[PDB]
Amino acid sequence: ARGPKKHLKRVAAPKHWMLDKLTGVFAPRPSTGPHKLRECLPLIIFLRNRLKYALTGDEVKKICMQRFIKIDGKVRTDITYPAGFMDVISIDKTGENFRLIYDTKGRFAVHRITPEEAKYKLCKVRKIFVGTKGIPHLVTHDARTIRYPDPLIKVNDTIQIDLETGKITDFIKFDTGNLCMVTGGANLGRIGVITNRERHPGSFDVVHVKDANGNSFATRLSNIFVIGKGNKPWISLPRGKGIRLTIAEERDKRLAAKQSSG
Amino acid sequence: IVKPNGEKPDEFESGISQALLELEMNSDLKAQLRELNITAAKEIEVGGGRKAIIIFVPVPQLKSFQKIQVRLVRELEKKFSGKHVVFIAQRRILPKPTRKSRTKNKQKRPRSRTLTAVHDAILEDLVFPSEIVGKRIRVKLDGSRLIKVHLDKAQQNNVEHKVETFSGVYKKLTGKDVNFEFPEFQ
Amino acid sequence: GRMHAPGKGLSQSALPYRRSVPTWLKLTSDDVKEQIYKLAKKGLTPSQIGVILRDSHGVAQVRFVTGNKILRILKSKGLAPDLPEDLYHLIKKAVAVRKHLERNRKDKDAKFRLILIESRIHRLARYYKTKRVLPPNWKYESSTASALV
Amino acid sequence: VRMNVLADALKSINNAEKRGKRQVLIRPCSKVIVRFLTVMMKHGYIGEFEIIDDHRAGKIVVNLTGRLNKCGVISPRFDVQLKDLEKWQNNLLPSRQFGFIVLTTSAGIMDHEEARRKHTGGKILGFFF
Amino acid sequence: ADIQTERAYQKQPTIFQNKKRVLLGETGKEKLPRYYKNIGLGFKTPKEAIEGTYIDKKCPFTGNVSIRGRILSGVVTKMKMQRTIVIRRDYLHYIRKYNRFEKRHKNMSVHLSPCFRDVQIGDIVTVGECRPLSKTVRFNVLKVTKAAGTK
RNA sequence: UUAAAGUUGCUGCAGUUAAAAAGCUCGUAGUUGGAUCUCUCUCGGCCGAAGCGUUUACUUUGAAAAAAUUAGAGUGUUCAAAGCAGGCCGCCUGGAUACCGCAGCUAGGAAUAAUGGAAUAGGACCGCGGUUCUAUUUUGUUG
Repeated sequence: ARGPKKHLKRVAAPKHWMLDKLTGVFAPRPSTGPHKLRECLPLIIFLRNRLKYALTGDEVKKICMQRFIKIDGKVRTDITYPAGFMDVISIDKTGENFRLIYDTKGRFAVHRITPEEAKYKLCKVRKIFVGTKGIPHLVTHDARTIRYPDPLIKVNDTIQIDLETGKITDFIKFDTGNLCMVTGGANLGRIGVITNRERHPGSFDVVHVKDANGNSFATRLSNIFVIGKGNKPWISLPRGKGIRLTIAEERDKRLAAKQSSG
Repeated sequence: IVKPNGEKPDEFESGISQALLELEMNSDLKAQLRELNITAAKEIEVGGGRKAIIIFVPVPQLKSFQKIQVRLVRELEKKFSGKHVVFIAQRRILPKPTRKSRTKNKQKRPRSRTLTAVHDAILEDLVFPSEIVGKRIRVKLDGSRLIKVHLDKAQQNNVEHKVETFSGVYKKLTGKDVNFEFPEFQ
Repeated sequence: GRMHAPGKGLSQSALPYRRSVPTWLKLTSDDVKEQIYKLAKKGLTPSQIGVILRDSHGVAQVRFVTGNKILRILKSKGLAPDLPEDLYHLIKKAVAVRKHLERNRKDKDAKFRLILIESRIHRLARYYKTKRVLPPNWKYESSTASALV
Repeated sequence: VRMNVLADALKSINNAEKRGKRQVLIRPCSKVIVRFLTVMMKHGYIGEFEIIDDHRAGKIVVNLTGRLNKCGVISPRFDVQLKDLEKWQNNLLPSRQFGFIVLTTSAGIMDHEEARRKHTGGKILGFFF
Repeated sequence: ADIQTERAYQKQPTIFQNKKRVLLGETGKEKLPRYYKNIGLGFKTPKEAIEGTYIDKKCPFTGNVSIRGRILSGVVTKMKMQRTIVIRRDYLHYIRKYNRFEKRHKNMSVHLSPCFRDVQIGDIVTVGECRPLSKTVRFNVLKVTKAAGTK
């Protein structure tokens, strides 16, 4: 290739998008933006494929160009815009607010929130540095550059951002005993309390996380997102509450449902 | 006479030193006991009622002790009645080094300080003045082991009345079951 | 069987089960070592000292008496030689076979035996150089060998 | 020369029981040999045995009860994972109701069923049925 | 000068040698302050680098190189070309049709610093990955351990 | 072209007479190799943070491993190959899971197999002394 690529094939698209084989040869290639190509949900696959407000890709454009969808408080008319983890989608015409939160199976969930909860979001801390004339600067997982933060905030922490002003209202440090969600790997979508962190200098750290039912797993430190302080999350949680059911337990829980029906 | 490393003598290992004290200046062994000293004593119940005394002595003095052991045991059994006297050298066992150890194993452990090596020397020290001419280990259906030790007939009438005591000492010193036989010839 | 021969003989020594010195031998360890030093100064190898002691003084084994071996005793006193005795006797035989071989050029069989002997020499030299007994630069010269002997 | 003394131990026992003998002498003794013999004995295949000391590599006298069809060694000591044991026992054992493969694992020398109970692999020493 | 055997004056760029202080400083002693860093992955800087006077820019402790990547180990095979050595790595490759192994080896050229003196070709060396230092050199010696025949 | 072919044989073939052991011995690389040996010093509020135990091979575990395909769960395409849909009278519900050599990373085990640890004692552990460089606490601060 002599330059950057502009297409995406449907079998090469991220599996959690849940795209079928026989609709087309191509998939929406996400625009460049705050979230990565393989860790985002474009607006077309959310308005058309998940919410079914539109039947074709031309109808998504007609909804978008009417300026109905706000991503974290700003109107986006791009139909392949890379929305991602912890983002807030607001449709004012129907009065709906959604937050992009992984479910236990590793896929983005349709998680509706209240108008009050849509006024803030939680952001991980990626980089801290000092810029010209000694001004501290943050860089988050949302590609947000926030200057003059508290000196107690360090890398791998979580901050709360008010979407109207874009300023930090509170923060949670990274330490054992704090709630977290896994945002990658094989435990994606799982919620649990940090119990240990083993350090491997010159390589990747490992964090051990225990569920509410007593199941323990481990992840790389880059795949951990601190949610709340202690056992209490700072955001509303999806239906599964982060607990991964086994296939036998899931089978029994599904079979018990149809017996209830009658 | 008693010089333990812990410096803690009590009612029964003091009695052994008390008994040796008279012999020291009242026996023909005048200069053959002045420079020697024991390091421990004990009393053990064997044979359903009998009692046996084990006296622990330093290793460097072992041959000096057993050069006069026949007379010492003969003359030490007259004070206390119906008890067999056994002299054992005080040997140390260094634990086998592992993949998770402290930095106390700085230099290689000598095979003289091996568990099996000290168990095979405790037996020789226990069976004196007789010598071991054979050794057999029977492994039985349940998996347990029994040691069969052949002793010389030269001291047969001298030691054969102590064979039931020898097993009683060895079972607590080592933890093993041993029987003693007297074979025919070499 | 034999290294360089097709023989399969079995003759050897059989040590007794008794590791203990018998009562009729009254020689103390220090007196046993004194004879070792005495016979070491008459140009006797350790294996010669052993047979002399066995045949004359009733010393079956010195490891059983003094708790050490003859070569270790000699080395501790400083009476061990430069080359080990087994390698010394192999080089002596190589010089004899090679000395016979200039007056006898048509002796094709001594030429075979010399090859076997020098192979055995190289085997022992390799073993001793791995053990840091000989310096690493030691090399057996077929012509300079007489200087070692 | 003599390599793999356990092979000689197991070939001597197999050859004697073909002749209907009641006792076999094994030399030299070794602790691998003793552990293998104990594993065979606890399953009822040989019976009580006894070690003779020589101030050397001792020897063993083994009583034979006529219940042994075959005992053999595998050379070299292949590494066996717990997922590759079924193929080995299909290849080596005469039936799924009797016969044993003897392995050495970090928990000890055992047979293929104790290894499954303990959830561990190892190196294959041999087999007997 | 032993230190100045090349056509260009050899110095540590971080160090300034022309601080005109006082006549007494000239009278007292002329010993340059030396730049040394802590190449750190648990490794320790040898004292021959803090007290030495050699000038070499590809040394890890007193030069401009960074240690990141892979930490490996090998056996010194040859010391012939200037200031770099050739080591050997031996490994077993698994052939799965026969369920067996075979011996293979790799020859790897590494840079040897003057702080590691009295090193012979039999001994184990730990090496750390760095940037390309020449056409066929990417590793640098970080620790020297004597061979079996240790004195 | 695969099986049949245990007629390419690692599992698993043959070499006295059917095809076949070098005339014989030495010898380097390669391959193989006899017994033997039963976790802790400082810190943060009885535990963790930090050192390794000689080093490995081996075994179990963990995380990291594109989708499609393959194995496999659910689902009357009218059945099936398929597909990822669908079901109830606006609601309910899926789009699982397994496998993924070798090499690299991680944490338990210590049988088997290599490897080292004191023999001009330049040995371990304890208290003792001397030579040199040197810590920048203390003289409310500054020399």
